Amino acid sequence: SMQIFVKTLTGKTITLEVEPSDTIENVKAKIQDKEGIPPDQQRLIFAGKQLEDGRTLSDYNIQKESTLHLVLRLRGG
Amino acid sequence: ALKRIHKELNDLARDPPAQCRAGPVGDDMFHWQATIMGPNDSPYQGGVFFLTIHFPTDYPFKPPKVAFTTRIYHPNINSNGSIKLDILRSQWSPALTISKVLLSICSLLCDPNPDDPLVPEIARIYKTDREKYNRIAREWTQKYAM
Amino acid sequence: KADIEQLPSYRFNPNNHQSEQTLCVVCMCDFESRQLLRVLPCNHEFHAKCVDKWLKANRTCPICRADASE
Ligand SMILES: [Cl-]
Ligand SMILES: [Cl-]
Ligand SMILES: [Cl-]
Ligand SMILES: [Zn+2]
Ligand SMILES: [Zn+2]
Repeated sequence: SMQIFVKTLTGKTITLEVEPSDTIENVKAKIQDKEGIPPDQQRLIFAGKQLEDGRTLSDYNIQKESTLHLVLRLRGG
Repeated sequence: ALKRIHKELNDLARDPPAQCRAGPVGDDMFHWQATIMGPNDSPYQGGVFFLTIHFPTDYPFKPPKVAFTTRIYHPNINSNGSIKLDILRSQWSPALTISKVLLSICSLLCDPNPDDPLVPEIARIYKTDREKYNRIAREWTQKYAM
Repeated sequence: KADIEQLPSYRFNPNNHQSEQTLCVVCMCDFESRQLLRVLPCNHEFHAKCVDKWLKANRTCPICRADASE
């Protein structure tokens, strides 16, 4: 019902059709279908913060036309 | 390395990320300065943080060296601004542009790893008193980043 | 270098086939006609020259981190 954009690791931007109630895991699944990267290697960032599995897009206040950034799984240490 | 670095610079200009800027300090393409906006709804909100970036001669087959010059309170970043983060060391990938690196660093701010800390005392506070952690982090942001 | 050598490779043809990957993330440059591309087991592609150097020091795909020897 809404579209968001994802800046991918492959050097381009893709558009996804999503809903507020969609989980982050669901979005990562779609990204895997398009980019061929497994969800566990995906780190999605919106407004400077990581999006966690188990939450929805609406939990992050992600509205129509939002841009999410795809980077690689990371850990501080 | 040089052509790739210019490519990074072009990527940034065409398609800037909302919380980050970076570029050569001088005419030296191997030494850059960067800025990261403190994420909203965190102890770093309102903050502006400056960093330095040194690309190695074999970039991007080796990661850039990235450090904060703005003081920041965080378990994974020390008083020298050194950042202990795996994509800056053995988990590096050449697919990560400096833009993606700065974004990753921005995301580390609210997603610290207190279990493998750079600064044990800070990690201890984070795990034992979170309100105290948040309070100090906000104080440092107000003092240093604002 | 042997193992790397054995991984599939082909020369890019813009006309014949449109591939979802148009660019090498190692050098951040476009794939252009006749360039030798290397394809990892995860199906990500790169300039052979670029990813071969990476694979000399690393076993993983730059894009997904998949083991390239598998
Ligand atoms: Cl060069
Ligand atoms: Cl240090
Ligand atoms: Cl490490
Ligand atoms: Zn290349
Ligand atoms: Zn891959």
